[PDB]
Amino acid sequence: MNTVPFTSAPIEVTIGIDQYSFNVKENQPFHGIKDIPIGHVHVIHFQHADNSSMRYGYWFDCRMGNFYIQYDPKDGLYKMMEERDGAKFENIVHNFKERQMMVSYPKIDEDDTWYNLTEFVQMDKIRKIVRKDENQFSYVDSSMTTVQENELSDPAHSLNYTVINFKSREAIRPGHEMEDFLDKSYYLNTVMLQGIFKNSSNYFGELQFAFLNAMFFGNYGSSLQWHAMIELICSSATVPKHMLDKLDEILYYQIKTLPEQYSDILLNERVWNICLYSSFQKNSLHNTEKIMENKYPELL
Amino acid sequence: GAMNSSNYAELFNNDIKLFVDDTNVYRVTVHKTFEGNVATKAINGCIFTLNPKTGHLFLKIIHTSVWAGQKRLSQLAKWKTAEEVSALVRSLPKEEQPKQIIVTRKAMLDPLEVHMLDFPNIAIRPTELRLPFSAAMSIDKLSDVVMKATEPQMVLFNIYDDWLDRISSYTAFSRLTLLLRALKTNEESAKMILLSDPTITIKSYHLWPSFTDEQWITIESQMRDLILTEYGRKYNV
Ligand SMILES: N#C[C@H](c1ccc(Br)cc1)N1CCNCC1
Repeated sequence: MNTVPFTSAPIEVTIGIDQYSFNVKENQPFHGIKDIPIGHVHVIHFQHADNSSMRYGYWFDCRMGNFYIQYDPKDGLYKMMEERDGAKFENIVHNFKERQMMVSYPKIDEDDTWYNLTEFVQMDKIRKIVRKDENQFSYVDSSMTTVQENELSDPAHSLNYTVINFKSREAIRPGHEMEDFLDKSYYLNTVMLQGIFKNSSNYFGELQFAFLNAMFFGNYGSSLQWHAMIELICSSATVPKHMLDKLDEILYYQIKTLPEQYSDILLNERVWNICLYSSFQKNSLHNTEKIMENKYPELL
Repeated sequence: GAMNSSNYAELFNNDIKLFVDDTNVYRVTVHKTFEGNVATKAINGCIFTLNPKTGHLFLKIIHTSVWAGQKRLSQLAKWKTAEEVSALVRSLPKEEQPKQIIVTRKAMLDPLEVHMLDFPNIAIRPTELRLPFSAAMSIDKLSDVVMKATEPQMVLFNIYDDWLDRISSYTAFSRLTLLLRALKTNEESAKMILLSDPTITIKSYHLWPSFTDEQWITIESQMRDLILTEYGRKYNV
């Protein structure tokens, strides 16, 4: 179990660590988060009390280095940093825990929620979507645009998700216009899975990272990416049985975790009604359809 | 975006454009079977593709053989329309290719956009107008070529005959829609109006009779009366 210490907390802020969150008051004696489970990616995120505009946060993996948070009063935010001096780091962390000014990552032992939301998410792939190679953690915020959003403006601060476009030459083979547009199996299995993602775990991992970006920072681009990846599967007549079964688990836990009050904006009515009730795969997402009908019957 | 009464003169500027109407592509007769069930029998159809500025009509005849052993024909028909339109565009020299294609029904937009992905600079557009292009199979010479065809076939016409020699493309277009609207609302009455006078003939290379300016005004008035009339007969007014 690992630790992300904080130098201090000079401004009042709501702090999130994965699906958990807590308030820190201005200059409260807060010095970070302990007992973070090793083996998963994590995200630590922030919303200032004074300006709820711009949620922001860092994706990270404690196996990849010693990371800490320090407020920057010039740039006005809590910044993730890496300590290369491993000795100095252990030294600082032990003092703060002895003085007990750290919150403990609050993992209930029956709870596999975080795992199931990040099963396929790999820090190496995150860093390819969020390009900033001098750091081993990745910054995201609410206003970052995707590579396709700029196609339709700063390329350095973009989310480089895999562009999916159902009305693109990539998606449509000359001579199968009707066939490939009504049954996207070619685009799913050959273009994206075999061509771009190589396997279904990488696809799913981008799918999961889009959803988390969408829910944790209200990143529209991520929401669009998450819905497109679902829709491409649901609209493909020919999908491996094992991807369908896993898709149903993935979405189930995503639907389960979503804030009830945010559902009206984070769930696209057209995509879900199509995926659950019209698409080739309308019969194939049993868990996902049961939770959506019992929790969000309005949207349908 | 879409095409309505507010950007109407756009049809007649010098940007090449075509209307596409798919209503007559897939046509059937419905009949009882020996066992007392109902079956359809397809009959030949046509894509109605029109340059509203020149009157050039690219009538692609849809032969019933193109449906043999196909399922979900009403859907295929939209994709077969798109494919024939896209083929037509590709057959034309670049400087004759349309800058826009306007579809009379919105269900054509996606089939056409997908077929025209090679032509990203051709705008595919819908329209809010209720255009009477479906009545095109009420033009005798057009219905005749369709019904006689024994194989796929493209036939070129000018749907304004020689009108542009005397009137503008706006007026010519307005005349055509008034004619086609009248044919759609009461075909018999419409045709009786156009042909009651044996002395006014239809030239071999034309679709409509050879009216004088004065005669066209009379005719145009009579089609307006017919369309207002049938609106009373229909609604009781
Ligand atoms: N309110 C809201 C929604 C929204 C916001 C965040 C996410 Br994630 C999904 C949809 N959008 C309003 C108009 N464009 C901006 C965003």
